[PDB]
Amino acid sequence: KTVVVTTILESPYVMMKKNHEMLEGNERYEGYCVDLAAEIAKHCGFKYKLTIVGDGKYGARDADTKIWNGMVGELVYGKADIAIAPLTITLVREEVIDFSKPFMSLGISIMIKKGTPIESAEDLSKQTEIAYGTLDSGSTKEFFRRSKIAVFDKMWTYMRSAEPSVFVRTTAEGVARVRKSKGKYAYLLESTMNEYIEQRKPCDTMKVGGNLDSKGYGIATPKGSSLGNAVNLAVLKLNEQGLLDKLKNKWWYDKGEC
Amino acid sequence: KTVVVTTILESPYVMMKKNHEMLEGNERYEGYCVDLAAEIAKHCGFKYKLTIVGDGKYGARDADTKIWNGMVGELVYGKADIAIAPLTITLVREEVIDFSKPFMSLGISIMIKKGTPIESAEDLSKQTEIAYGTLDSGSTKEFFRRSKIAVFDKMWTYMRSAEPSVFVRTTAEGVARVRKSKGKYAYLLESTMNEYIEQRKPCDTMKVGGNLDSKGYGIATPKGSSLGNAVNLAVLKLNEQGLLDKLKNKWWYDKGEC
Ligand SMILES: N#Cc1cc2c(cc1[N+](=O)[O-])=NC(=O)C(=O)N=2
Ligand SMILES: N#Cc1cc2c(cc1[N+](=O)[O-])=NC(=O)C(=O)N=2
Repeated sequence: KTVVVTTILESPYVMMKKNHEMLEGNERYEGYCVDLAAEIAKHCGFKYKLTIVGDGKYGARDADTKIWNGMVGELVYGKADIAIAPLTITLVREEVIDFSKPFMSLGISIMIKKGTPIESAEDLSKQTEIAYGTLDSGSTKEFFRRSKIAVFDKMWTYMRSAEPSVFVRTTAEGVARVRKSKGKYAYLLESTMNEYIEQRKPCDTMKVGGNLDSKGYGIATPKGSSLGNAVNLAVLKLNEQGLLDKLKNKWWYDKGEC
Repeated sequence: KTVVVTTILESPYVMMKKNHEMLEGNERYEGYCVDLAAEIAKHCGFKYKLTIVGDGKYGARDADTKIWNGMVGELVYGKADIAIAPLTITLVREEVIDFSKPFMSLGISIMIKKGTPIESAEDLSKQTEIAYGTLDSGSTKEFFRRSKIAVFDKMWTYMRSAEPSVFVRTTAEGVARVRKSKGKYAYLLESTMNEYIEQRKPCDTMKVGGNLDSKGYGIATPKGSSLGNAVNLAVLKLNEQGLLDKLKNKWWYDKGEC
């Protein structure tokens, strides 16, 4: 059977090709996860159809309705067979779906406009002159919200109550706020996206300091799926062959503009 | 049943207490993995006995007998229920045992004696004045053996023919060779051990360059074990509570000597 692959439009993982209107099927897409999907399918020996997740989300469970959204939702309600995307391995997601070993490692990091006198999450917590925030929804905001660590707790206390508001609705908006605030706004996001934007024009952004936590992106399958075991081994095979580092280098640095 | 935990004497994961001769059972030992073992057992709700692996090895399929040695061997042949140690997640081990998601992320780094005019792997590859090698077996040597990357291919071509020999049989031997060779020997090893030794007296070593690859240590159980699922969730939970980072900070930097 043709395996249904759910994925998300996030650069440079899955992007629409220049002339995607002319093309059909899996040819419409390109990127890290498009290249990874091809390798995973070749190792496990299956045909696959790429599909973009309906609501354009990763996967979170609502506190009211209890309904899963995003790609996690698409796996648990049987709308897709496998999730090949930068989907963060988390406790609450691992309870409902299975993750492969991480194909990429990452952390929460600090994005600054070049020239900003900040280097550390400690620095940001000790001042206010430079504003800092996260995305208005999802993983990074939840990290600071639930953190019991002193310094991240002090940063959440500030961000809860900052005037003007410091949260942004999209990544693009967070990046634009950093670029246009003349070094007075710092943006907290996934280290992988931070280092990608650092390679985009007009090269005015910079990743600084060490990561605040340690996470991994994994490929997701449903509980008891017949693909889980082979997919897990494929990821390790591809890591030891050096293809995951070669794949990252291609989409982050070879196609880099800085 | 009392869960049999296999582990290895490797600092600072498992170490003999100053007066272990007086103490019995699990009280003889201390370290990162000792503390982690207590946390995993508390979350999963089992009693446990810490046992040091008889042959003092991590685990590899013997060349002649094809029999697994070390901690991997103790899980595969039914001697142990769980391995709590810095056991590198690799394809060949994953084919015979089950791994939790990584509790620690790391890679290959460079150890130099302070003073050595080396800052990266590229610097190393451009010269033949200062010798450099790896452990005589395991993941670090394999990476260089397989690598298609020009710089690492050039480093392997040098290493595999170097005179005198640049490979060492133990970590203690590699570390000692750096300390006794007066800036003429650099040692390639796992980043975690590198940064541990940097905090050890007499404080004459330094970690330089970014990581050359990336891998992880996992908690391991036998295939189809009922303990695997809960242990995996435990590791993720402890990472999200910030405990794995506090344990890292405790044994590396809080107890540091430099
Ligand atoms: N890249 C990336 C990202 C990957 C993400 C993400 C946010 C971002 N991001 O916008 O930076 N949130 C998630 O909950 C997730 O599973 N994976
Ligand atoms: N720490 C550590 C280490 C952990 C290791 C290791 C070597 C080292 N080392 O001494 O550098 N070899 C392995 O095969 C392994 O599974 N885990």
